[PDB]
Amino acid sequence: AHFPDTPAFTGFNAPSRIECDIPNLVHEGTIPPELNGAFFRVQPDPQFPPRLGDDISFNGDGMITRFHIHDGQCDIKQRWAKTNKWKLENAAGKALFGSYRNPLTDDESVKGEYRSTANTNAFVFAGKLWAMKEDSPSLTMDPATMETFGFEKFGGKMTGQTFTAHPKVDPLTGNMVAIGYAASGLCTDDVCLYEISPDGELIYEAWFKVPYYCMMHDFGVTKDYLVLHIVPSIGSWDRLEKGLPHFGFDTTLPVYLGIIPRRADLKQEDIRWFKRENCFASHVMNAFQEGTKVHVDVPEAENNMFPFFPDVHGAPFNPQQAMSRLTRWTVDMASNSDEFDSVTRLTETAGEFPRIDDRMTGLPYRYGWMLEMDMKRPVELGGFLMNCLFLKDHQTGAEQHWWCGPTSSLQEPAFIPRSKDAPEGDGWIVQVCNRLADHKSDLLIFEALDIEKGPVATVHLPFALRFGLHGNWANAEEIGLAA
Amino acid sequence: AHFPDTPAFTGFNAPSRIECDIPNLVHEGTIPPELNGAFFRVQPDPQFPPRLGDDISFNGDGMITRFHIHDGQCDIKQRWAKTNKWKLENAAGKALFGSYRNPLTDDESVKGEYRSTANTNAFVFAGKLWAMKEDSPSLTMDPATMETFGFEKFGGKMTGQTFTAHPKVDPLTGNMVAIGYAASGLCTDDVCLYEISPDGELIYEAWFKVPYYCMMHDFGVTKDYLVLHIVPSIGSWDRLEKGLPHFGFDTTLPVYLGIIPRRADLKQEDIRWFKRENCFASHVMNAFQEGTKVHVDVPEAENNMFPFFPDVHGAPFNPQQAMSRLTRWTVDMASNSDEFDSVTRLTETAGEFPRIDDRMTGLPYRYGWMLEMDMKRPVELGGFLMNCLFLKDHQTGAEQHWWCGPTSSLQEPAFIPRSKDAPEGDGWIVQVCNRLADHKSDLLIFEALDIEKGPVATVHLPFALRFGLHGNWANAEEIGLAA
Ligand SMILES: COc1cc(/C=C/c2ccc(O)c(OC)c2)ccc1O
Ligand SMILES: COc1cc(/C=C/c2ccc(O)c(OC)c2)ccc1O
Ligand SMILES: [Co+2]
Ligand SMILES: [Co+2]
Ligand SMILES: [Mg+2]
Ligand SMILES: [Mg+2]
Repeated sequence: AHFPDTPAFTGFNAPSRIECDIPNLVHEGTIPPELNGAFFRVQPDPQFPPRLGDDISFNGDGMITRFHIHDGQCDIKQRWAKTNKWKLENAAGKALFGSYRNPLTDDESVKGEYRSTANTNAFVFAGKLWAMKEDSPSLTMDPATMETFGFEKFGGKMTGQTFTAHPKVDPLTGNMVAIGYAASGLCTDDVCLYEISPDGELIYEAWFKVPYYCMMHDFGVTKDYLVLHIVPSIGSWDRLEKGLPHFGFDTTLPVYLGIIPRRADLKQEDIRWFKRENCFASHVMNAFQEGTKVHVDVPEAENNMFPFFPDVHGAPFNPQQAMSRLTRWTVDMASNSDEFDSVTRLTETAGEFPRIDDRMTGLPYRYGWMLEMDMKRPVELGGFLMNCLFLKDHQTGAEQHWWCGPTSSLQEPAFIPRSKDAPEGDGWIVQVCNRLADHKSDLLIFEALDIEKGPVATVHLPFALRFGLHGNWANAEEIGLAA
Repeated sequence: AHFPDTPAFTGFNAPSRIECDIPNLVHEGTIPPELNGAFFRVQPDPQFPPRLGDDISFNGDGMITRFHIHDGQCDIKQRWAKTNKWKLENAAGKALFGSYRNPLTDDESVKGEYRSTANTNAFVFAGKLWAMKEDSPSLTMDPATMETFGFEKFGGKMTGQTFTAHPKVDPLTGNMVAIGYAASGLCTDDVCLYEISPDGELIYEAWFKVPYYCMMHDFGVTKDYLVLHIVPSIGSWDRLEKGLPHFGFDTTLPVYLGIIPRRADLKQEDIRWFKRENCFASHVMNAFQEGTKVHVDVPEAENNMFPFFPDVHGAPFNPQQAMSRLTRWTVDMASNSDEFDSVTRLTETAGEFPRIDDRMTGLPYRYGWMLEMDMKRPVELGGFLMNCLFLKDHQTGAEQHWWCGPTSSLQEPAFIPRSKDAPEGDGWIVQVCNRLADHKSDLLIFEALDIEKGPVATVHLPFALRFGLHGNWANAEEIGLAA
């Protein structure tokens, strides 16, 4: 394959496209013998060169990595998420879909097809592996064989066109809670709220509209509510016609937080929109209720964090204003005005990729993990450099940091509970480490509440993973692997 | 897996064990559209840590790499050669066989099993892929699926215990010509000569004895003769009982060249042994007859080339005396004495891994390729450093060199003929290049008689191959791949 000689395809961003199997990877330390299950993660990875001769990282085809941990060892199985795009381009031997979220650049032969790369999350629910991309229904796969099933439209009960890559699981019911924005077509202001039973059936689909179309990448869920931030990374057909990236950031638009009842009978009038001054937030650590209030914790930045989705008025990217810090947004459903109740920075540590013990989804909670950017650490070989694992204790305020060293960077952590009813945070953290000087990757295993001593086990891969997005652990009994 | 922290298992020698599939590898330059077939090669690669807690490179399990070149692109498929050793240890989840060629160190549960790692050649013949190791019958595999069949004993017609890793194909008949030393048991002085028809049937097996047991790794074949050098890398049960490496080099023993008739009715008395002073030679570029004379071209060194098979009298390894240079050994079957007719150095270039256009096997020939060690080139990051591809023209004497640069090394080349009846050397050379600074490998494609301009195509693998031994190209129609 002849790939472009541009930053998105060279160095750490070289195409990999490895499908492989390796049991009993070389490792150091002690893999806890309690672990019996697998950690799934996804990397964008282009099957074919881009039609345009350049592209962005978020547009690569989804390649799924599974780390099966059992009997004190770690195995890897890596397979493509065989979206309709993947299958059509594989059959044609060339790229047919074009630029990111831009149907105007597709070959006429794929007009009207789902454009999904399934490249943003690898999630486990209802016995299936979900390979997810927010512009289409989710792909599903067999979590044991990692064969692909197809797109999940819930027996025709789903009429929205899209499905999130950030599903939540409500611990009170076991339901998956999801959204789908641009639900009636590209750049529309319609959004769907979905709840899926543990058995994989769509319980309900509720439609509503938002203040303006924008990237609704993540959200929060509480007992009673969908918690939906409205942040002005905006897109338009006009932008696409002019050849611009789909999204661009508008510093002049307000930010909203919508509180949407989790009810099949939802009506537009039941929603409250709270309003604040312009800022940037993408991911949600967790949300929960307290009396008549709703709290949501997000990494907040002063300005845009996506340099490839540039300032719509032509401003150059500002790296310092892109620094995000975990911040609690509080709104009161009994308040008179549309103002936030409070905005409170929870740490001075800069970070992203926030995670929790997911059994606390929607509940008051004590622990949060993040990828941290410590600009004061040496780097002995641009972009965001995520060089630490970070743990925050909301009860005492204590913070823990682990630095991966001067030639490495880190990918998103994932929490593994010790058992169904273990206390919050009783378990382990796994995460990929980019060993940039060795052009390879490790899987690190930490004791989740004691990270400053470093990982208790380091699993070496004999090749490099690419930049990853989101990933999750599932116990073996949830994914058809051995007891 | 917990592997030892020793040189044979770290750095470039880290275990890999990757089984994978990747079509349409990222590449540069122009892959000739004439190419339709595959290049097979093998790397020792340990499935499990060694029982002893250390080992040598030559004892790793055979991992087979196939580069399928077609339609101007290159695909890779890599699979284990599933020897009986591989299968037994896989089932047990641990190493059961011990040190190199040392049955005294095996677990009692595998007493009497073939110890083969099938790690020395990946050869194509009679529609099968041969994964070869000189201490046992050859393994065979499906060249298209790269599944394993098992050990080839030719319907019971083979009674020798061993089969070479350096088979030759006689262009006059299409027969495979092979030997098997230590044919009646470990360290015995019996050798078998085998010829196999193009249909895969054993034509004949002829037994004889050699002057002393030693590593009979390679050999030559002419129209009338097996040409067998006797070089004193010797082994013994006594060495094994004392815990020494199986082989050690004895500088005090003579070197012989045996001329053995290629005949099923062979008798010991039909053999001529020519004798010369001590030296080291392992591989054979080619052998051929001229009147009553036999010529064989080998890389000759003053002393031992295997530091892990040390001098039997305790001398430290001598790197300078291990430098090998292509040398023609000539003997005359009509001569009165046992002296060589001539010993003539053919180049001052130091090199090994000699190859020819294999259609000239056993015939007078013009071209030879080697891996070259140019000690005068910069190395910007011990062992042999093979840093050039080398081509020798026996007709004019001309020499060509291509240097892979200061941070790379090279593996064995293989010649690809343009067509069945193209002139000698009309075709291409393929070879793996170790990109040591990038911790990855390339496959290089050269115009076979014009190498100084560099490869015409460079295929990038997104991971590193390990040290390889021998490999071969086969046209697609010979290995069940598409026309
Ligand atoms: C600062 O917030 C982060 C965001 C992201 C990516 C979001 C994302 C959005 C849309 C996509 O279509 C997509 O597809 C791959 C990805 C990654 C890391 C972060 O820290
Ligand atoms: C200097 O001659 C060379 C020899 C070799 C290896 C021979 C070999 C011998 C016995 C084995 O059992 C084996 O198993 C892996 C390998 C490799 C490169 C060279 O240049
Ligand atoms: Co995300
Ligand atoms: Co050899
Ligand atoms: Mg269904
Ligand atoms: Mg047979």
